[PDB]
Amino acid sequence: WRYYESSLLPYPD
Amino acid sequence: IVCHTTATSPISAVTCPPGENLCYRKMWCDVFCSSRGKVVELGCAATCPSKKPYEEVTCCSTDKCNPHPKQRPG
Repeated sequence: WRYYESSLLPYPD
Repeated sequence: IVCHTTATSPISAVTCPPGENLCYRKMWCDVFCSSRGKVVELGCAATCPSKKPYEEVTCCSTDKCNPHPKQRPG
């Protein structure tokens, strides 16, 4: 997974 | 030192290996920067990751000093 500054929830990949 | 890590889901805190007395936060843009903001990486370090042209790096030395932008330190 990968995190972005916009959410504490991780995105796929 | 204890640092936030993006290796887990949800983001949690880990005790860094001996000799690694810094926490770090690395951020950079990928294709989704415009909508999701920058990619966020959090971890442990002995030496602060070198500053790269199109990358932002923050390194600190107190427990959980490297939170995800959406969280407060400590």
